[PDB]
Amino acid sequence: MFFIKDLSLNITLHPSFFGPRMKQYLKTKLLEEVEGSCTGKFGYILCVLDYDNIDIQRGRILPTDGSAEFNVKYRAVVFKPFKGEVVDGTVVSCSQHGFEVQVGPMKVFVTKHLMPQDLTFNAGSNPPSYQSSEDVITIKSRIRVKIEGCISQVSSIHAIGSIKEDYLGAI
Amino acid sequence: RRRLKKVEEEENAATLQLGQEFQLKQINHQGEEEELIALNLSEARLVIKEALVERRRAFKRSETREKELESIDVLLEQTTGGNNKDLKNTMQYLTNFSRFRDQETVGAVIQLLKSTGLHPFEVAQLGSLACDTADEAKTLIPSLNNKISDDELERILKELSNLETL
Amino acid sequence: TXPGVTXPGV
Amino acid sequence: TXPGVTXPGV
Amino acid sequence: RLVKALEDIMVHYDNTTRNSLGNVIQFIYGEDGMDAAHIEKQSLDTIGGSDAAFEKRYRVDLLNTDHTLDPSLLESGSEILGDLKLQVLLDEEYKQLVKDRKFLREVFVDGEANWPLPVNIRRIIQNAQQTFHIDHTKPSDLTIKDIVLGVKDLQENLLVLRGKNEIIQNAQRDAVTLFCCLLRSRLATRRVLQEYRLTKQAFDWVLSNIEAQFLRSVVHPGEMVGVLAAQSIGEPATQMKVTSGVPRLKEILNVAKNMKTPSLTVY
Amino acid sequence: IFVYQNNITPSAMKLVPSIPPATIETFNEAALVVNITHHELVPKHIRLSSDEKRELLKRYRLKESQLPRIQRADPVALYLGLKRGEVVKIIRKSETSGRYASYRICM
Amino acid sequence: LKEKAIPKDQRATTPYMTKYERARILGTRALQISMNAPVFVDLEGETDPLRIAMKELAEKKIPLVIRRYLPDGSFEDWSVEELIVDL
Amino acid sequence: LRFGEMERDCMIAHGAASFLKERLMEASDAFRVHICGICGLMTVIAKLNHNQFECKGCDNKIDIYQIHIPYAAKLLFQELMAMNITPRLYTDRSRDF
Amino acid sequence: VGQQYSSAPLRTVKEVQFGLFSPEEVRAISVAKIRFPETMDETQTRAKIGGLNDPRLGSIDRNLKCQTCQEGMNECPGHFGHIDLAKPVFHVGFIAKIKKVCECVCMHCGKLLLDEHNELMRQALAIKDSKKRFAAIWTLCKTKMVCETDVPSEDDPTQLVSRGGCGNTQPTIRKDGLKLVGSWKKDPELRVLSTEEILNIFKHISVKDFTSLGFNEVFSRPEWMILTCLPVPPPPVRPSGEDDLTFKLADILKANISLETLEHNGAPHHAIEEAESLLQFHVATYMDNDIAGQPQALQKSGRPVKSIRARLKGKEGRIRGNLMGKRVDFSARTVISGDPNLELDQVGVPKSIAKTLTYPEVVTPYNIDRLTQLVRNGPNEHPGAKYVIRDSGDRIDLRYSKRAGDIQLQYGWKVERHIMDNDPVLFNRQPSLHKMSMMAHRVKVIPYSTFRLNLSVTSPYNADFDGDEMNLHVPQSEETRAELSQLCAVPLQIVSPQSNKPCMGIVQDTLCGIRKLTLRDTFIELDQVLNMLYWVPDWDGVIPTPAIIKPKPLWSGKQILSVAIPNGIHLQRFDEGTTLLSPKDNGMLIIDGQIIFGVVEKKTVGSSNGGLIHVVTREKGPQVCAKLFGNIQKVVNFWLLHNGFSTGIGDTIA
Amino acid sequence: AGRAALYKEVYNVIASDGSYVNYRHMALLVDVMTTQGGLTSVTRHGFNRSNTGALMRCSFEETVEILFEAGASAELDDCRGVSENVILGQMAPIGTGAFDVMIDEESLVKYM
DNA sequence: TTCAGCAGCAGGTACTCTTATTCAATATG
RNA sequence: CCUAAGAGUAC
DNA sequence: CATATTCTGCTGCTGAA
Ligand SMILES: [Mg+2]
Ligand SMILES: [Zn+2]
Ligand SMILES: [Zn+2]
Ligand SMILES: [Zn+2]
Repeated sequence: MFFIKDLSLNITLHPSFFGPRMKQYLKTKLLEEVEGSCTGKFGYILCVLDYDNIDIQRGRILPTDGSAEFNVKYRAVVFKPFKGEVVDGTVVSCSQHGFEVQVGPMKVFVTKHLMPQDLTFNAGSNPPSYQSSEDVITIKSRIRVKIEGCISQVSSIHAIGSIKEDYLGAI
Repeated sequence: RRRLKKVEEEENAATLQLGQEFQLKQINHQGEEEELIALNLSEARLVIKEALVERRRAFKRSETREKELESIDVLLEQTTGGNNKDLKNTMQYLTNFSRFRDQETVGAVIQLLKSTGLHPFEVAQLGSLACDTADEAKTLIPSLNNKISDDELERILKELSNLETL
Repeated sequence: TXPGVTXPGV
Repeated sequence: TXPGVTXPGV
Repeated sequence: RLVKALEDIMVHYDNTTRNSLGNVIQFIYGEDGMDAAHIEKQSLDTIGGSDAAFEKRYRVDLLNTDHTLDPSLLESGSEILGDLKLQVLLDEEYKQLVKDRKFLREVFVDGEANWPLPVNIRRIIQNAQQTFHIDHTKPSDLTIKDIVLGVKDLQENLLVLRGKNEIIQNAQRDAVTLFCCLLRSRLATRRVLQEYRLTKQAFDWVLSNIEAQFLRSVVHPGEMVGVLAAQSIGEPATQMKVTSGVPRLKEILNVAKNMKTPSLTVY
Repeated sequence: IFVYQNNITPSAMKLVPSIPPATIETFNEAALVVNITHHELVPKHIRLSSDEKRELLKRYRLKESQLPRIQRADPVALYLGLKRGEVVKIIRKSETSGRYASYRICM
Repeated sequence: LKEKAIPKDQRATTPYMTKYERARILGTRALQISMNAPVFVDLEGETDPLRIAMKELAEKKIPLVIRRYLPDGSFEDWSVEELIVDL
Repeated sequence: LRFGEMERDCMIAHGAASFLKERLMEASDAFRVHICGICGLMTVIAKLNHNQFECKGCDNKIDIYQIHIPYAAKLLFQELMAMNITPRLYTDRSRDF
Repeated sequence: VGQQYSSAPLRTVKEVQFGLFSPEEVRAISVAKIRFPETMDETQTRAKIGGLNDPRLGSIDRNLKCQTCQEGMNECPGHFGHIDLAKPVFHVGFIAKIKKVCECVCMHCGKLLLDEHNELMRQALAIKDSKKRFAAIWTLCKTKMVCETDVPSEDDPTQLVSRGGCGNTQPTIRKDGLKLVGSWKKDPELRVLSTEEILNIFKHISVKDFTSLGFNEVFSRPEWMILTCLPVPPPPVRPSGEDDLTFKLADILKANISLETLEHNGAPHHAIEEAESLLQFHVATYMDNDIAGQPQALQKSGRPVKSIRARLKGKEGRIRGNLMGKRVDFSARTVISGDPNLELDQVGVPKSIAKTLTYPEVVTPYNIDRLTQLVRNGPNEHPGAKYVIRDSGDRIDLRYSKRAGDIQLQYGWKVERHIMDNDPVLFNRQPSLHKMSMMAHRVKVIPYSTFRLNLSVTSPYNADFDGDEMNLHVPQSEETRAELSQLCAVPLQIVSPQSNKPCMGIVQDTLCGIRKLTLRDTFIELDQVLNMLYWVPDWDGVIPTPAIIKPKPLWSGKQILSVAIPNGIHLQRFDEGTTLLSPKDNGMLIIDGQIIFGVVEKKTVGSSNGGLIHVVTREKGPQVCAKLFGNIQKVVNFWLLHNGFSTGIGDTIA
Repeated sequence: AGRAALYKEVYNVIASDGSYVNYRHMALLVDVMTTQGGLTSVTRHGFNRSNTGALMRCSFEETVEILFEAGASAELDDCRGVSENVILGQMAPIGTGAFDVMIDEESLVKYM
């Protein structure tokens, strides 16, 4: 889910970069390094709050190196998927094993085992869809899904969902 | 301490075991402690919009779904540059699944949930998911079970649904 | 003790 | 001690 | 062995001397907080001599004639006689000198006058005399109130510890008391007006240089005094009835239960 | 303070520690013939109060164990009746500065 | 770390720069000058980084602060500008 | 030439910490080794070309640090490890001074 | 090439946490299991898989990468293996500690003998430091020989409070070599306490019990003192002719295999115990070959085996011989000769030594030109450059590079070039008993094979020129160079903290001459006066008015020597019997830099407190004091050269 | 009084041959030897048994036994001593290392 | 109110050079 | 290449 | 016939009269 959390990053600056725009270089290097990133400790990091005055502190010169080590402290918005949490999403793909639903920046793979027996896959339809007697779940279709399993991949977090519970599925 | 290797309970939102660093209270950058405020989808959307517009103003000095998508794309390209596929997807997701519109309604919702005196994660989950009835909301969010009375939850969800706009 | 540090005793 | 300057002891 | 034992001793930024564990070895370095290289042997003029010589050297009486000062010594030499507030100032200065004499006799039992102290007051006086061309004939421009208050303010300005609490202030007063005694012994009203004959600017220059030299002589935090002490003890030992020299140093550093010549002194 | 002639039987030493807060200190007459505190090698020892100990640890940023130690068998410590955890201020006539103030904690 | 940092109004350390502080300041500044850092003082033709740093320190144009560590872990931040270089 | 113990002690007395560090590391043996913050041991497999860091046992891949220690120090720590002693190297303080 | 870039964050070690390996931690960190004592396979050309030189532990050849980390020998730190021991053996260095722990804990139920119900146990357990706690607990619980299932009540010794004791009798434990023998009090039965039962009783010790014994729940539990999995160090630890540790590990594996086969095939307890004792002996001698009493495990060649303990300890061990003191680069050593024409802070460096020792100068816009010239000069002429460090890590050698063409220097590169004049260099005479024996000088390149230093600076170094050798170290960075010049410089060391007096002074010929020059009889004519005045480098250019004008202009030696003395120096020393007039010309009076009276000798220009050196360095500064050294040496040496001094047999004849 | 007597003995040793050493060096030595409440010798049994860090304790004597005891007791080495940083090849907190140099953004902008 | 039974061997700081060798002897593929 | 021994060099 | 193996420097009692 979405939170805002206090994060600190250590940035090393070469001696050549200590011009009057040191603050701007530090702030720009904070961006493009943590903005839109993924980690197992804090989930996704989407954006930084309170950019007007980011706490850069002083910055310590590494001895025998000359590079300065800054501990920049900031507020960051985080989207950490959690086990057994219900969130809305948009279905983007369907397959035999399950269907991939777009939740925020991540894709949740809901397996076919975690749906009521009335909902059945149909690859004959173009695009293939998880179709039921009462409704059809196609591309760009809303669905509320309870995430129950998350595997921590630094490159891109992966999650497994379910809609077996009551009032879980297409809205 | 410094325990080599780690033994801990598996994360579970229903059990409210969000994580060792997602506890109820967190130390702010000022040195004091603040309750871990959890953002619902609308509140998080407003926070993201405020942060992005403030960044755009700083860089300058130094509604329908389609037009909102175009506006967020333009503002995203103006504020930040590349490696924003995740942020673009999150922003379009937020513009899609937004429960509240502007500052007034989100402020009313946040103060009303604050009056409930419930867990920040639970109130954020209440604001995030647009339910219909009381027991349906309880079964949607297992962390809501046996935390507040049925009548009080029903009435507060009635006010939430009244505050639900567009 | 020990020896060293018999026994005690012996 | 040591040796030098076993142990003590041993 | 000595260097390994003393390797972690260091003077920290609160002037305390601590080891790697933070344990205090000395609350101030050398019990005076001064660098050793800035210390020179100087004579404490109050501890030695006779009482009559001490009074002749220091006592000034503005109301009587036995221990008065020549009015030709200073510009206001004929108007200060009969003054009362200045007499109070002289009385307290001489009382402080007497207290310093008693304290120094309490510290150094043998009455040794030549002891190592940081700032060489004699050389500063000589430099002022050579720089301002004291003619030894013109009456001094200084007023006695100026001399006494300048000495007191200079003592207030000799800061070894910068803390602003009673403990640090008391430690600071303890750390400068011997040098303050030396300063009062040298910069006395009778001595300044008679032996040295300072002018106003010469006296102020002397005060400023004393303050600057004292602040320059303070030990620098980060000084590795343990290794310095170990080497300063070991090197003379390499240069080297009762056992002495290397065997005795070994018996002292290795705390030996039995030694060759256990002697006892009875007075 | 108990003053004895030659020795205390070990069967009597064991009951010397009474019910608190009563502390029994035993001194031998032979050791009390000469006052150790009048030796010129023995500097001035003053027991610090709890408030003074707190202030000393606050101003110098010291822990309990970072102070110099004085044993709870030292003749001066027995003389002044030091108990463990109490700090004695040591006034010493130093030859570099006229007065030096150290502090020793009882162990 | 807020408790670690002593407020500027009650720093109890000397306002003078130690010989070790001066040596490390000169070394750091010379190593930065050698690595193409901007020079804040106008050069009179000197090419040695050490004497460039000496000239910077003489007229107080070194933008560094000394973090002096107390034995308990607390520190004081003394700007090179306000440190008096008497030696 | 041997930079012996008491030459190092002379340099300590001089207060030239950076020159001593340069003598003992840059001039003689400067070894970069990878450790993890879970266990301070040097059992970190670091495929630098592939940009992969992994300490088996701790099952961690994102909590790796690099330190510059003499190769004699690394050999000492490895010999201690062979002698059933763990020299865990931690890059943060767990106790106040 | 050094080490290539690593994305892992760079930190410094803040805390070192010691402890013991758990067997499961060894199994988790080990990249391979060692099962074959042979280090090479039957082909004798490859490292055997599962052997002691398993490629998963590291590559034994430069041509091959490590099979685990896929890195060269330069990068690979070596990854540990593990040998699964058939039966547990005692870690030798912990045996005594084990003997203590098993004597503090009941050998049947695994609980500490004296709980808190004992009055002395509140005192013992309240101790803060773990070592003192364990000492007290041992010295109080070692004499208890019963588990005490029931103890007198703390409130009063009338009723009995029952703890979780078992009531068995603890044995008296001795060590017979590498094994522990327990004698149970007769209801004495002597039997060997098997390592298996000791490990079982150690694994049953409660967390509170062993944390009261000084152990830690996470880092060192007592049962980890018993070896069940031996960590095998990588070939970097035991490089190759196999190393001693390789042979010891081979013997350990041989013993383990023998014990395993004897246990599996079934054998009398005698053979099993013999194999177990052999394994214990091999493990112990692998960790420590200097066990008291036991015979040393001899290497194949009949010499003692060098154990890990032997490698760590001693003068030539790891700590003292490789970490506290190590052999360093950029250092030179040669014979020292005196030079009266060098400054106090100047050291003469042979041209060959200057050509071998090099300094890395960072390419900067301010020094792009001169460095380029040095690169053009090459390494075979002085001044020149030996290497060019590119920003990519490659290193261009000036030898074998003239064929490739001229090198264009870029900012950020390094020019590793011959040390030139005025380079700060550390200079030492060993043993180097004090800090003044290791001081920073300025290089002066000279065309001879000896270090040349001022005569005055030999006194702190305790150096003669009868064959003494001295060492020279060159800083390789700007920070080290700067702190060497600003902290360890020779002028700054003139006054030592050792005795708050100068350590350098006028010595040897310059002293004798300065006594002969400052005599009242010494009169110098115009020509020699002009030469001596010119020999003073900082002479202001005014000829002093002669002491005697008519009938012949004559200057005295004091007048000429006063030129070297800086202006503004006042010195007044009264020797024995001297008055304001000096009939004997003893004492010393100098007013405003002019020697008023007194023969200058060891008390004035020597390493004495209150002398000229001390006054000058405390009034005008260390640089002025060193310049005074130079000026006095030059003038006095010139005068003594043109006056002469000798000694002979007639000087010893009365 | 033991510290004063120890200083007097050391001073007599130093001045027996006429040499002079400043008071502070011998004062530091005798303060180190008497800071534990008793006379601590400069020997394996004296300064090397105080809990001042296993790495700097082992550098003097009895190295391997000190390492074994540290492993058994799970000692924490705070790396405050000179020997710890020498062994680890990092700048010891001595002399120039007793502080940290840091860059000020506001001061650097203030210069230009 | 008061005393006899032991036992284990390295040893300052740097540096130069030379010389020997690192099992022999016997059984078996 | 390692180990051991010996001879010395300056303190 | 070639290779595997046989000189200085410290410590802890309690039992029986
Ligand atoms: Mg010689
Ligand atoms: Zn790990
Ligand atoms: Zn490898
Ligand atoms: Zn039991």
